[PDB]
Amino acid sequence: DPGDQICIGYHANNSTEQVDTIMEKNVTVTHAQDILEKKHNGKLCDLDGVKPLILRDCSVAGWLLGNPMCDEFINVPEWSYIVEKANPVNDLCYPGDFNDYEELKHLLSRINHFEKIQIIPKSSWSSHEASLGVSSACPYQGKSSFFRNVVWLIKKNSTYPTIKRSYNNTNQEDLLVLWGIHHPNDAAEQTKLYQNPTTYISVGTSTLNQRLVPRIATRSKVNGQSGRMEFFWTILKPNDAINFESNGNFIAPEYAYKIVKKGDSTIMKSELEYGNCNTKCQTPMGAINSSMPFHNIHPLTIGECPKYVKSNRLVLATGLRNSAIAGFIEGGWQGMVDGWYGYHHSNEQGSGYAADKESTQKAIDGVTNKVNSIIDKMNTQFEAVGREFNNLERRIENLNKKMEDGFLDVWTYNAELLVLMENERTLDFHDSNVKNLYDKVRLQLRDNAKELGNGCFEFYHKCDNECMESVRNGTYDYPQYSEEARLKREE
Amino acid sequence: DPGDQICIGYHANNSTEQVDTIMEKNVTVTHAQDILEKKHNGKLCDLDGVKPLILRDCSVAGWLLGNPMCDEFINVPEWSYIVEKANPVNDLCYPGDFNDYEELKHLLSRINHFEKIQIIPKSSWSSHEASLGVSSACPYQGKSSFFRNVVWLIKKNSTYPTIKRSYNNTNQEDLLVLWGIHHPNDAAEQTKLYQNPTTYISVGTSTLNQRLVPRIATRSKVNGQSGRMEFFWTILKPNDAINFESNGNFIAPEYAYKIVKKGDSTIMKSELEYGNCNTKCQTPMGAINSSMPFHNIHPLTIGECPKYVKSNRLVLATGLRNSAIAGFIEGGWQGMVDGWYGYHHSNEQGSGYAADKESTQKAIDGVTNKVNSIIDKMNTQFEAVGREFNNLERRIENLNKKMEDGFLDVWTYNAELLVLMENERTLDFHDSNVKNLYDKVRLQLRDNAKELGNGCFEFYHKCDNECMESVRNGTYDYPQYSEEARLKREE
Amino acid sequence: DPGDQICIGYHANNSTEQVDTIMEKNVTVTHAQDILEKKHNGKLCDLDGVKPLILRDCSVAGWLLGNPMCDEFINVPEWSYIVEKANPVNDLCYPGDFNDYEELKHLLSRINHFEKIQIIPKSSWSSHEASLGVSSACPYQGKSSFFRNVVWLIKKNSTYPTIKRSYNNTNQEDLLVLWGIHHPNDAAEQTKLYQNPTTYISVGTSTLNQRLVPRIATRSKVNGQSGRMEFFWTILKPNDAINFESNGNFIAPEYAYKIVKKGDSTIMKSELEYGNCNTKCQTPMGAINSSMPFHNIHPLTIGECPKYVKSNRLVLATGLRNSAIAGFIEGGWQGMVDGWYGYHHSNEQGSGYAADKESTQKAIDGVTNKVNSIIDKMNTQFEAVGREFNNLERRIENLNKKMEDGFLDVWTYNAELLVLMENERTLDFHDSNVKNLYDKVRLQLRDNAKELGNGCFEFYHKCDNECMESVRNGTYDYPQYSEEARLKREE
Ligand SMILES: *[C@@H]1O[C@H](CO)[C@@H](O)[C@H](O)[C@H]1NC(C)=O
Ligand SMILES: *[C@@H]1O[C@H](CO)[C@@H](O)[C@H](O)[C@H]1NC(C)=O
Ligand SMILES: *[C@@H]1O[C@H](CO)[C@@H](O)[C@H](O)[C@H]1NC(C)=O
Ligand SMILES: *[C@@H]1O[C@H](CO)[C@@H](O)[C@H](O)[C@H]1NC(C)=O
Ligand SMILES: *[C@@H]1O[C@H](CO)[C@@H](O)[C@H](O)[C@H]1NC(C)=O
Ligand SMILES: *[C@@H]1O[C@H](CO)[C@@H](O)[C@H](O)[C@H]1NC(C)=O
Ligand SMILES: *[C@@H]1O[C@H](CO)[C@@H](O)[C@H](O)[C@H]1NC(C)=O
Ligand SMILES: *[C@@H]1O[C@H](CO)[C@@H](O)[C@H](O)[C@H]1NC(C)=O
Ligand SMILES: *[C@@H]1O[C@H](CO)[C@@H](O)[C@H](O)[C@H]1NC(C)=O
Ligand SMILES: *[C@@H]1O[C@H](CO)[C@@H](O)[C@H](O)[C@H]1NC(C)=O
Ligand SMILES: *[C@@H]1O[C@H](CO)[C@@H](O)[C@H](O)[C@H]1NC(C)=O
Ligand SMILES: *[C@@H]1O[C@H](CO)[C@@H](O)[C@H](O)[C@H]1NC(C)=O
Repeated sequence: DPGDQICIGYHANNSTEQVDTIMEKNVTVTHAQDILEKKHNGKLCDLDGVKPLILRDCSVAGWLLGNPMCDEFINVPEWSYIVEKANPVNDLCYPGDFNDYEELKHLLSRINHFEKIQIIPKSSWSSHEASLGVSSACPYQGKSSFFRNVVWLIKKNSTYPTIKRSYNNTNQEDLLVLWGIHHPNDAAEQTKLYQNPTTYISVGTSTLNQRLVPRIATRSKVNGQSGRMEFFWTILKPNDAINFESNGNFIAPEYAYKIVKKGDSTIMKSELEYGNCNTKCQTPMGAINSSMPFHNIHPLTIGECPKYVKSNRLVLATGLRNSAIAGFIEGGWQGMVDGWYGYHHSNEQGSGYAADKESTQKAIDGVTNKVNSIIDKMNTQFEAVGREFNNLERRIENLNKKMEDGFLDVWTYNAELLVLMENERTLDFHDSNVKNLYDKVRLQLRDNAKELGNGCFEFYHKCDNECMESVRNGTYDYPQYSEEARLKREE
Repeated sequence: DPGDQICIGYHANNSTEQVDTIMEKNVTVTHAQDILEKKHNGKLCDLDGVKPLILRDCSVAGWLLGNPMCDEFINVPEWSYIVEKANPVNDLCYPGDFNDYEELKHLLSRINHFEKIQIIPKSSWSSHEASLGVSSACPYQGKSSFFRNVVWLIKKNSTYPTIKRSYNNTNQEDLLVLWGIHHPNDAAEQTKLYQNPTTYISVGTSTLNQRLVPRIATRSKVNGQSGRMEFFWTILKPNDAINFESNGNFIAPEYAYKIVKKGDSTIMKSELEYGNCNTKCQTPMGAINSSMPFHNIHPLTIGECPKYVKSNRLVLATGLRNSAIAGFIEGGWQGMVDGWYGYHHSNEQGSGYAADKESTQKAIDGVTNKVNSIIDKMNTQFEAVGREFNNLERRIENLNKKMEDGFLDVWTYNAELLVLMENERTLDFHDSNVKNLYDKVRLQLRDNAKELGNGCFEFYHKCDNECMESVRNGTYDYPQYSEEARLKREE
Repeated sequence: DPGDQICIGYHANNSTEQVDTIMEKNVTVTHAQDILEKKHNGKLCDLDGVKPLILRDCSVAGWLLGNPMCDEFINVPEWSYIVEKANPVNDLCYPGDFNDYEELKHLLSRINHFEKIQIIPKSSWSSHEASLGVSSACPYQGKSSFFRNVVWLIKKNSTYPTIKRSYNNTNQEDLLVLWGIHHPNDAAEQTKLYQNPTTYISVGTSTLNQRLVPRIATRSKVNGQSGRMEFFWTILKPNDAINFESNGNFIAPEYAYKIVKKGDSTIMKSELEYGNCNTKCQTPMGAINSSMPFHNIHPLTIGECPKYVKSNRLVLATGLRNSAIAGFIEGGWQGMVDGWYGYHHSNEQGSGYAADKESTQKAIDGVTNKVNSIIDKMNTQFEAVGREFNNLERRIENLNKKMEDGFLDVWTYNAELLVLMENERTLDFHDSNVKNLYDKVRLQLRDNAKELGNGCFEFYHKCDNECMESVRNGTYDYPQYSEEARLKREE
């Protein structure tokens, strides 16, 4: 009247943080953690402390050849990836074509060193016209102009002598060389420009064995030209020579480019400001500090990235299902201000709540380890995802799309079920921990106390604060009170 | 002599439905659900309410150029995918080659609008022979003939004047234009047919800059021709002009094709009847109503499909392990005609079975949610899987095969283990639910009853139907009978 | 004073074998099993009982054409894959190019039958010079030489008559035919060698329609040649003829190759000895007997292989957490010399340990089934992983790398978490089994014994070895001792 009591119970709090499990939707819970990165900084950033190459209104081709309307950032000796607009305004001012363009974009996507040099001075053309090679398709300061890196040679007097030019690459570094051929409209234009009616450009390195011949066709005007310029490139290894021979129609190099290539990346289509941030993962919509193993921002990423996932929320339960003084069977304790599982006693020294420190540590550690494993086991490689295929490579683009879409489906399904399965396992761990604590006590006390049915025991003897601590420590000397218990029990 | 009794037990039934778990093979179970679609309708069907294009004995090339033996469905203004036989009977009647054929098949795989028009009337050839261009390789009504969409121009009198033809595309829609070059056997045939010994075809759009030249070689007869016809195509954007100029050997357009292209699909190899069904997933062996997240019919699918899996059966447990009156420890109850877990009482008002409605709902809901999650979380995108690569693209075909085979291995393993893991979890949930119900009762009754060891309690007091309901409701007033219990207990 | 006793306990042993679980790192455990193959034999081996093709210092091209410095294993009628060194010493002695080389390597990667034959005897050149076609780029026995499979025809007297040669393929098997064109330095060399200033090679099968024309350019010396040899191949189906016609610059066939092609494989880069072993999985670093479902040796494998994984250890728990006479609550029993779970009794016939045979079998079977499922459910297809793309196919190489790196990330993550999740499930199974055994006994004995709190019961009656066996059998007749128990209990 009335006997000393110890109850087993668990933490509860004012949290409304919800969670899904394989078996129940929308379960309220004590603490939760999202494993899905949703947040970008909305800017293009260095990658591993190397600037991008931003081409505001130029294309790579425009940029390389010197489209004279390309008002771009000129000096920039190294980059990690390239940013083009979707359809750049300024491409090939004079209509034509860039042979193996997509392969050259991919090669220029990440460069360790890039330095333009002069290989063939515009001044060394003694027996041809350097400065007439000019068009109203390629306007500069209101006047007609041309690509600035490459010389459109015309006949001088009424003569176009055969050209012979070797350049030997005496630099330490691979040289990227560009040249072109002019495809004129008719045999009139051919002779008007080059005198010789039948022409060729021949180019040879140790690798290259090229003989180009102009093609006449009747073609629709583009930038008011029916002519076409067709451009070619090669990489001149650092002790080789390139050898040009031409009768006519030659768009000769002035400027080449020293390159040092140390692994690839890609070209990103984006409308964003550089931001002076560093990052290890860049997106068309912005960069990411990628601690989380999943993101849902954009598929077309460059760097060490979280796996892209079609998903709004990946939330793991970390805490508990959230809902004398009665114990566990009836609900959680707001009063358990600290600890996850534990006790409420009441004796002659008075009542209160105590944490089971030992079984609360085991569980915080377990849940923490569960969360870190799901995060830390994620293998994170460098990748560069772009669209590097032209309108005659659609079969290969469709191969790429099945692969991307394939991996998106695997990660999205697996992450979704991983969260649902481990949430069901986390809430059952908490149940299993509370019930093991009931049984820890039940098995110490045996007949020295009676199970009240609600999570509590009423003692058959006096249990002061020091006896209570021995129950919580698992050091309860049952023989020391079996005598006193037996007397109150029999009655 | 003898006391009132309540037992805890679970449903059992005549089911032989088996299931595998990570730990036990072939476990009999109360109800099961297959998550593996195995059933097709054996027919080719519309896709998203758009007909396929069935080419019974033609190839796409045959079909486009007008191989005159191609007896096909002529009118058909739009399609979602194409069906060819494996090796069609009718291809190129006159032997030769179709430039960039596989890219053109992929472009024509799904078309929003397709309308043949005449761009160059067969009648407009005033200074050349339209109607002699004919061969016994391309037989029609027993007589020698040719491709019907394209004109094989021969010299008139003994003259082949230079051809100049612009067509301007004044339609609203992109035009697909086809032309050809004849590669003859020798300089005799060349002049016999075209007079001029040295010829060219030149074709120019705003895009295209082509000059074809016939090639002589000594070639093996095919359909009794040693000649070769080589065909070319382009897409004429809706305000551009195409410009032909030819000396000879020109296979000119008569008919072109208006196309509107809204995303791609592929070409399916199949021997099946159209069936007037609609579907969202088509297979070479038949269509699928794809509610299930996995199928095992065929890899080469077009649509939103279940993931293809190498597997006979993916069966999830939904029910229970299947095997006074004794309770749970001894087996299941055929008498539990309704509900999964519950009770059998016997008192002075008589005996019977009662469901634990509350804990049976929780579990049906849980299992239902488990099954729906495993199904609903499956991300389902449109994909079109074909073999779009020729016998010089084998490296790219092998890239495609590693990717397909790679995803088949991931899904097949993951689905197999997902079923085994969640089956072990489902059967342990049912164990855990029954035992929690034993403990619900055990904890209400305490010493007012004795555990019989077999799943049952014998009461130490009179428990009529209304007391029993309070045990099942969890509203058992123990103080109301501790007195009467204590008297029968002490004795 | 003192009463008969039965305790429930579990196996323990001197094991230090550790294991990780989703929730605890470094858990000591009774027995463990690695599922990660780490061990290769360090040798190149037959694949499915078919030898590889080892090219010690040759390239495939060198090998095919007969680079006379290629001292290789000559006779070898069939192979399963090819081994080249990274950069072979001996390639094209005379500098040039092999058209569609990578596609030909992939076609020759696995051959069912390969037999060189003579199609055009070196002796049949009556009106040209067979034996002058020779260079100091292609040295043999100190003297100048050439490719041995192919004849460099020079003019005889000062004449190079037009060549006409059909070969008809009267063998049962596809023929691989090789020829070349010489691209000379200038019109002097052209006429010095071939007399005719303007030349062509024309080649025609039922498939092929080729006209090659030599290209002059000024080119850097390679092996002291500025000339270039460019080689071409085709497959002559078994009743077709190939037809050569040449004016000059013709590198004619002597030897062709009978091939029978039955599915593909790839070219492996490795520095290893053949070893006369058979295997079903080959690695650049050595072969594997692939019973395990995961390996971490090398990505570039050929055969039925374990999935490649970035991982040091995949270790599954199979045994138990490893740590009167007290039962389970206090730790494991070294004395439980045999069985996983069971009993220690002590009565008047004396004390000892007994296995619960029934519940130990269930569990060994369960764990064995868990391990076999994780291994046996692994779908294992043939694949051949190589690097089959040249320095202008980098976009397709980058597609391949994302796919490989993609699958490495999926398998590595999934295997890691599968081990951690199933380890946590295995240790909780063992807990759940021991506690069910405590409850098996507790529920048989009821009040005929008292729970000592530590895993033990003290009996309220005499329990000889035969009573004890009935407790372990689950056949304990409680009515047979309730009388004797009640007397000792009341007191
Ligand atoms: C879960 O919660 C949200 C409210 O935040 C609600 O839209 C949804 O309907 C709830 N229930 C289920 C079963 O999804
Ligand atoms: C071109 O150069 C000069 C005149 O400025 C003259 O000597 C030369 O012969 C001219 N050639 C012709 C063919 O008109
Ligand atoms: C085609 O016709 C239209 C309208 O008559 C004209 O504006 C257009 O420029 C023509 N296209 C070409 C390139 O001639
Ligand atoms: C547990 O509690 C008792 C009572 O306060 C105390 O004497 C003892 O130090 C504790 N035992 C252990 C092992 O912590
Ligand atoms: C499972 O059941 C089938 C009979 O339907 C049988 O073939 C098989 O051998 C059984 N047992 C095992 C271990 O697979
Ligand atoms: C071809 O056309 C007519 C005869 O039908 C004649 O006027 C013309 O000159 C003929 N040409 C030749 C070169 O025979
Ligand atoms: C090759 O020889 C066979 C048998 O003599 C002959 O039937 C076949 O047509 C020949 N092939 C060609 C295309 O000449
Ligand atoms: C449970 O059972 C008792 C006895 O029939 C009944 O009076 C009461 O309405 C029920 N209580 C609840 C909360 O359903
Ligand atoms: C696990 O064990 C190894 C010693 O073999 C040690 O390096 C490591 O630090 C241990 N602990 C953890 C938390 O990884
Ligand atoms: C080459 O062959 C013989 C001399 O050996 C001679 O009959 C023939 O005319 C020679 N030709 C020329 C053009 O010198
Ligand atoms: C380029 O110049 C270097 C050094 O003067 C020389 O050794 C080298 O051979 C030259 N290259 C060629 C192919 O001429
Ligand atoms: C179990 O043990 C008892 C006592 O030894 C023995 O009589 C009986 O044969 C056993 N019962 C069964 C079903 O094995």
